[PDB]
Amino acid sequence: MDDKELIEYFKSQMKEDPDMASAVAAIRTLLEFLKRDKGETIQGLRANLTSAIETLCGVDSSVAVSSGGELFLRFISLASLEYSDYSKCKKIMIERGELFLRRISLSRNKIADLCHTFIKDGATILTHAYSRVVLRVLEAAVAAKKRFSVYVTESQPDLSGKKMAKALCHLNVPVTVVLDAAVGYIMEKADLVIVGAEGVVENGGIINKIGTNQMAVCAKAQNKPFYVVAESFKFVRLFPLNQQDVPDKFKYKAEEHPWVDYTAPSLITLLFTDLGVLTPSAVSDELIKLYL
Amino acid sequence: MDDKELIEYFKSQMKEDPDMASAVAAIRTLLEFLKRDKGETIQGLRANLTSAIETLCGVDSSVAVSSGGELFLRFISLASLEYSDYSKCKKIMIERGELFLRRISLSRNKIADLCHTFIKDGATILTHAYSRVVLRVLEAAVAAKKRFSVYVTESQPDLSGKKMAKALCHLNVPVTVVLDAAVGYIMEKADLVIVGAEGVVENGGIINKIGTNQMAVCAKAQNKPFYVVAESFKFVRLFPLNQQDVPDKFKYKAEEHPWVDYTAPSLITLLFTDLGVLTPSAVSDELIKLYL
Amino acid sequence: GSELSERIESFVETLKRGGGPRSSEEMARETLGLLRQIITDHRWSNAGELMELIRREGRRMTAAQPSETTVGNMVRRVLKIIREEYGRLHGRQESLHKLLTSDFSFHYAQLQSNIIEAINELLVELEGTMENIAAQALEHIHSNEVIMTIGFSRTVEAFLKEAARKRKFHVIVAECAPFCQGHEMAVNLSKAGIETTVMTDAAIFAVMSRVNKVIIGTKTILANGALRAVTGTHTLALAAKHHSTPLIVCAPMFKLSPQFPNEEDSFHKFVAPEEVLPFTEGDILEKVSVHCPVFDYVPPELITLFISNIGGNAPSYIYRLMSELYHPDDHVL
Repeated sequence: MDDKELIEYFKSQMKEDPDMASAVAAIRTLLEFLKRDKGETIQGLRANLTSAIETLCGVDSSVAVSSGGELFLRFISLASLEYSDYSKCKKIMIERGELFLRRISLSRNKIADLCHTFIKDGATILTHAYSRVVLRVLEAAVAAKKRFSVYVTESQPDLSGKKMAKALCHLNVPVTVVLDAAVGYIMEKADLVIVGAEGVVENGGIINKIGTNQMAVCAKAQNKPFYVVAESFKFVRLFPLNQQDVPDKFKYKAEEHPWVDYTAPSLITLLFTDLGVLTPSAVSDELIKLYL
Repeated sequence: MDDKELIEYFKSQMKEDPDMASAVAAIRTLLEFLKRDKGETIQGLRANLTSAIETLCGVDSSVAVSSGGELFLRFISLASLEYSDYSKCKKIMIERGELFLRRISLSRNKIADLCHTFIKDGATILTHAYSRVVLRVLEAAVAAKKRFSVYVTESQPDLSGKKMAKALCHLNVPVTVVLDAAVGYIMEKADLVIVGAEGVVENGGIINKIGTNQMAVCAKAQNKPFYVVAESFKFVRLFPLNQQDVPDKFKYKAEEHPWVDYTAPSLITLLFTDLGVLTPSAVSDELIKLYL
Repeated sequence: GSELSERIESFVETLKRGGGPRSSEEMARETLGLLRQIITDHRWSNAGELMELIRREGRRMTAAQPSETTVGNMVRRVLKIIREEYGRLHGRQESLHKLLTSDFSFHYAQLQSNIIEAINELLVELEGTMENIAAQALEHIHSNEVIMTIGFSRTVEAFLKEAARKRKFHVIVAECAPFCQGHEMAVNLSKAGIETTVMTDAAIFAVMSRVNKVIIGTKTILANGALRAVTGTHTLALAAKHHSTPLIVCAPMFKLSPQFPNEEDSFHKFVAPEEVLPFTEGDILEKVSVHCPVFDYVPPELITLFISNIGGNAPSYIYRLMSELYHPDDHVL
């Protein structure tokens, strides 16, 4: 499989279904690459998959793509540990990959059904920018016949907050748009903050759009619960010590304008994943359980 | 004089000197109104001055104009207390107003001279938006042959942070422009925060552009000193219990986009005024000393 | 005078070479006496020239040893006394009231006696500061309390000795390494029957969970309510703040300095590295940079109360006391 057709398949699966996220598209492209590789050794298989992951992360500078890459490499490593013969291992891999794709396709609805019960009637929800998982949880909460008012931040560098407001008014949910600088002004009117995450780091913190850290610190200062809804495949084994420790491949190209920031686990109340409702300390355990 | 030429005088005096602040222009306009009144009673003078202050505050919704109006009213009441006869009172008020105008003109240089000492060589300075007093402070610092870097925020509602960055580059000071959502990202790089104020409330907090509160909260969370430069004629006996308690005449007309927010005294290290370097507790004392 | 000049030079050299008056009250008294002698002996026609000469010797005194703020505090107190005496004899603070409402060098031949009387009154008030501070011990110490101290502070020692006459309590003293002066304090407190404990600095945060309140002295009180204290007081204050333990500073009024914490790299007193790393280490001393700061900066938000000869105050009120002691034009000196 050529590099050009790899990028073409990635872009085609991203464009065909805008609802589906970037990490799922990357994992699908990697599984499609593994589908037709015409190889005979698992060593070259691993090397080719790693190179495909590097070029895919070259296409998109998101943390979720790299998360999916490491998760997929671990999946191949475990499958190889199960079976030594290349043909049996490869067929086991393709069936397991199909099951994995099926399970990660429906994570959003599980997170919605597990998180919509934390919204109360007459609550005031603050969210940062556009995130399909937050849209899904709010849709499920509305389907639960609950009435609430949503606040959203315009998300200045690309106005995805306005897109969130439009996609929320589509279902006639009362929503409001505030500036990036008005977040500290709005915290006291909101009851809880719900955000997504492009990547969940080892210690339980998150990587997200540049304005997430401000909301986390403001909510902590005003004693408001901070909920993060994120998928399992966004679990990177990263340990940022500060904002400078975040890898530069995720900050830029996605005066000086970073596109992401890191939020410490002490500023997060609970994480809503397809694994369930977890404390941040659980996430690390998961990773420790994954890599032996 | 008349409402039309009062507003015209205000706008023209602001236009002819873009350096002079809005409060100074309002006080000058009120003093000019006092000069040509053709009245004979201190009660009518008080009523007409109150109406003129109402008109001026209707022209622009800034806190500083109202603060200057209240200060002018207190000045008139004090002068009336000193001299019973209106004919003798008028000349004394005129000369005292001239001296007051000169003092409030020198206030900016006094603040700059007193504040430039708190910034070191190689220090990283964070500002919020355009502020003439902050610009004067940095000019005094560079005149003292000090080397430092400055970060500014774009101040999204009107990109006055870009204006501040341009004015700082005009003097060739290394400056950077960050988003309004990057403050929490950039706080760890900085050593201290210097912001301006549109008005100092009774308990020692400040009223300033909508992004000030989140920057102060982030600085407190990362233990960074938070310095405020503000003139004395911006002291107001207002006691906002929260963000909603701020009067609406100062938020709008100056989805929901307030122009100002309030910062509590507990988030402020020191205030730099023409009276000197003050703790937030001093301001209240000042007001209590002014109104008997 | 020649004797006055030799006394001034003796004071300056004693300050420069270290040592001198061990107690801060003694050096405040010596500074006040020297200022009185300068006022009496020198010839000054008017108040302005007296101000200029006082400022000149004050500049020399402060440049002799900047870390000792008491000398500059006394110089500024004398300057404010001269200001108030001249204003009261000849005529009749920046505020909003003064701003809304809005000179020296006029000889009077009666100011000197008033200045000397005010200086003597200041000296008498200075003599009884320690007893005034100690008299408030029972209002702050209850039965079976646990107090914590660092180093050796004479005011705190008097505080605890006066409190121990009627109440029983425990005192934990942390030695202030390298000059382990807390051993002297613990021995002295044990001489008075107070049950006492000796421990190192490293154990401070270990024992703060069992401490009821922290009573410490200071070297200087800054304009915003900050402290210049012995090294290790900042971490002790942070530990007390972690446990919400009330931190009490027992410091007289003559330790209030109208400067601000803007000054850096001269705040601390750096002494010979022999106290931290001995000279017998050998060759490794060639490539090792060892620093021994004597003093520490304590932010005002870590101090709960100030007990002085005039009573108890919060740090947020310190500014007012500053405005009651020094003229704003004498801050630069």
